Amino acid sequence: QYKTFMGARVLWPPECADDILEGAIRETQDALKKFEIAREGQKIAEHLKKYMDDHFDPYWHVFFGKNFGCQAVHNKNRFIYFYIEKTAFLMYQTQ
Amino acid sequence: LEPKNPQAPKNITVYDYYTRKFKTDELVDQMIVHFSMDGDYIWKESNEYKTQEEIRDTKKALIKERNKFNYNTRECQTINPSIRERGVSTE
Amino acid sequence: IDMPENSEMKSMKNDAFSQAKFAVENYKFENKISSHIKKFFDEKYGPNWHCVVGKHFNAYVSYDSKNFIFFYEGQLAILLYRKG
Amino acid sequence: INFQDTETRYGGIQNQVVNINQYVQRNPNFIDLDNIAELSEHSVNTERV
Amino acid sequence: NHEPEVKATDMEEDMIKRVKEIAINAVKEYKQEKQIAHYIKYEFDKIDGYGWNCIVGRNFGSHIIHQTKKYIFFKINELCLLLWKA
Amino acid sequence: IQESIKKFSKNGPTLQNYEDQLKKFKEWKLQYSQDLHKRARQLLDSLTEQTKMLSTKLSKPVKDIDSLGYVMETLEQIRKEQAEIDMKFNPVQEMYSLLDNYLPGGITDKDEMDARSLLRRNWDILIQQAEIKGKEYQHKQAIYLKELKQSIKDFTNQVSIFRRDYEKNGPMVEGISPAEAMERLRRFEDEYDVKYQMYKINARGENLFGLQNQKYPELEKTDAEIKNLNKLYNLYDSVIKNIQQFAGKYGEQCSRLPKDLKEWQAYRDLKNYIDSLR
Amino acid sequence: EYISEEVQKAIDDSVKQVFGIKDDSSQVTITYNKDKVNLWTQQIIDYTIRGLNKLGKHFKYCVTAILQQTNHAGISVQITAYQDTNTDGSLIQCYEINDIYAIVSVFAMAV
Amino acid sequence: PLPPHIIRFNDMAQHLLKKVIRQADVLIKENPQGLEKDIALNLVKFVKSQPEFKIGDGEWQCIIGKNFGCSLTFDANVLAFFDLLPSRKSILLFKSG
Amino acid sequence: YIKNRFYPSKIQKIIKELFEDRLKGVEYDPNNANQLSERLVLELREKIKRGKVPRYKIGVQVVFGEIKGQGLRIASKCLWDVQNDNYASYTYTSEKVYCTGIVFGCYFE
Repeated sequence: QYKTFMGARVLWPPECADDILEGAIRETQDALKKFEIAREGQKIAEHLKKYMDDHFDPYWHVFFGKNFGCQAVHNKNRFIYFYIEKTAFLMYQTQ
Repeated sequence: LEPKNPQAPKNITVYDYYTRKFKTDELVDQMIVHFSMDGDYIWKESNEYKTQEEIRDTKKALIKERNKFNYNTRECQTINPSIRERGVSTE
Repeated sequence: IDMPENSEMKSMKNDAFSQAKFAVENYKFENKISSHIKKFFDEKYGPNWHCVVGKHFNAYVSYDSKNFIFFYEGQLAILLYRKG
Repeated sequence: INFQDTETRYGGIQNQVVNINQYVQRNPNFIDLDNIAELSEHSVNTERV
Repeated sequence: NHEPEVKATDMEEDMIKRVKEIAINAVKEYKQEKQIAHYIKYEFDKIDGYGWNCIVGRNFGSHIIHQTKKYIFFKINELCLLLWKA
Repeated sequence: IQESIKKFSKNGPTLQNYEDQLKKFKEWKLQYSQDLHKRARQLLDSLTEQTKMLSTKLSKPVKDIDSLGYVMETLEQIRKEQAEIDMKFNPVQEMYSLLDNYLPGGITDKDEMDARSLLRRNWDILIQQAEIKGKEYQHKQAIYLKELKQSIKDFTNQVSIFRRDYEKNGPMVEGISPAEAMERLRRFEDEYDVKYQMYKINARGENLFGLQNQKYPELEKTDAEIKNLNKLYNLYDSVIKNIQQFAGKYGEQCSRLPKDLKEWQAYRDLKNYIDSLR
Repeated sequence: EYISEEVQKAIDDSVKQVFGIKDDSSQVTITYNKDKVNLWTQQIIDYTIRGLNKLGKHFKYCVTAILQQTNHAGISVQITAYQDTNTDGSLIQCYEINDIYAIVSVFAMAV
Repeated sequence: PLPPHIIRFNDMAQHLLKKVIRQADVLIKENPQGLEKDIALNLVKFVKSQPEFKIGDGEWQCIIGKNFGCSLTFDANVLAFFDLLPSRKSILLFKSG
Repeated sequence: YIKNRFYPSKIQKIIKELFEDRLKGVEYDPNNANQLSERLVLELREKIKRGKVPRYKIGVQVVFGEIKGQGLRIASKCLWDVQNDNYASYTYTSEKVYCTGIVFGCYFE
């Protein structure tokens, strides 16, 4: 039912660790807000994955947009899926 | 309450290398465990004492009155493709 | 207009097109489409693949050399690559 | 909601050191080590108009 | 699914066949890496005494030794199984 | 400053890391290019040396140019391996792609152009030749079979005259022939040796066409008789030459005296002499 | 509306019924084993909680257990809660047979 | 201070491990390209050299990988398995039992 | 209605800094072991008093001992609605000691 969070709408119960979640939740709207706009494409997801690899575990994949969909295997308990203002964001880790 | 265990996954999968499919699993074990530690101490068990005391007995008696001649080094390695980072968009 | 490449001889490149176009017609939601492509390519070649379908999305991933195929299939876009 | 209270208790267990038959290390031991990660599934979508 | 195949080996014929049989049975029965290695290791510890070592995977390299006629490295459906004694 | 690049170089960064600096980015490019070029040079030299040895073997003799053999299988084995060899080359293709992205070169590229192109030179000929040869040799099979027929027809009679030579020449027990026998025996040595190499090439051809291998009994008889002969006569040469080089040592030579294979004139000659030594 | 002694009685019923045997020979036939310990731990907790759910009490429980192989190492077990004076509570228990040193620790909380 | 690392499983006295860590880190920097054969070879030929590491039932084995699983009849005294965080190589060291 | 919620990583951190700085590689002296547990258990409880969780109820528990070539299993099972109530835990072992602390949480209601 896409419960509300102080970032945005997130599907719950969460299938990602809380610290990793909070990192993603705060980094996305920070990185959007500061010196980034919706007109630019790849150079966002670039920065997002770099930020995750710097602090957290190394191998990440990020997919976001306005329409898509996937099935995928991933490491246990490392799935982030959230909307913000009608924009779907998805991220997951693989060994 | 019929407990559910937070910090547990919803399902488990593993590749089958004989029948090439996956096959998932949605019944997940729900016991919290932390600090499992494995032991190596063994008290007057039947099965272990004979098997160990007997090998050392035979060895020490035999030397009391070497056979396996010198070993040979070898090598083998698997083929490891490279990891690259390419990003493309449709926007 | 864009066609990132993969191995030679059309072992893989030829296969993906033929399969994708059964896939696009035979279902409506993306779910069965992406599941079908991935489920086939696991049996045929490799142990773990990744697939994306959609009209519009941004993405950027890590993978294994010469195993990244991207093609605009009809109105839709299909992305596929191995990893793991 | 003011709900202060506190308690304590202790377990413990008997003590005894035998040290007659003691101190075996099964020398040719065996173990099973891996570097594999666990795996799981998910599916995701966005509404079609 | 497909039969095995030795990429590098040092065994006698009759002993190549036994490891063939047991590798097929192991993959048919269990579905995990440490489980496969543990099972094959037990089987050859039953048939030839003590001191077998086995490493199974998809990504590894090695510097080892062995008894001269007891080493094998073979692949089954993109799985590299390495086995040796002492 | 070269120090910064040195520092980062010291870390022994991965190719992706190199790609990332290139993305971030002429001086820096050239500083990268030197190290990358020496990597290219090493690997490309070794690999083209292997593959050009293989093409040279395809081109060295006139026989293998016209008449092939089992050797093609080994070439074909390496051609199976050619997949394998390129799997330990693919580190170089992508790396040189990065190199020549923004440094096409033109100065040092000569050797690169030679070696890399030489690899694919082999590959294209491997396709073309393998098809063309395979078709044309499939056309003219009967002529090769006829050539084999004449070969075997001649070899049978060669072995006939061979076997006929023995009974009245050389090691046959006819005459005295004092200690000259080793010369004629050694000419016979080279004789059936030559015959045996001819037999081996015939065996290669026969197994190429999948026929019953013609099997020759006389050559074995030759080999056995002379084997005993030549061990004895070599011992005779050793004893007499040592005797001429110049007693207890000869007592041990006498300790290797006895042998009941057969009695010869040369044998009793050596016996009488060594008696003299005692 | 309870008594913690009854809680302890239920736990003792569980553990004794599960492994504890009146005649003292098989518990030496059942020594600490590396292989069997997992089944023992999960089975003990599962049967104990079955006994706890046989109680219809609306209170809210939680469980913990510890299995020490030998007496030589020594151990300290301690509780400290932040709970209700009236109804809430905790419980501990120590247990021994021949070479198995078991402990249970339970928390009972209202609502 | 040691270079950072993760100990998945160690059984020897720490000092033996410390020496292993220092040499391994400097070597992995020293040979930042090539195959992991060379890492195993150099590591063994160093480790086989010192007058320390005296006691050995069988003799030395070193394995490197990024994805595998294993069962080993190691000598009860010495075994180690850990990872080097910049590169994340799972490195396994022991003596044959 | 749970505006403020319990999250595991916070207490995970808290126990992490408590354990290392207090234990400091101490040895297992029998005469003091039980009471060592008594000091740092209450010290812990003091820390979670400022853990920023009003109605979550805190059933602390600790283990402390010495490892001697010794195998041990410690495990627990829960009875609680996942949406609100949750737990946290940490372990810590030196060459001859092991200390491990688990903290419960039950949203009062």
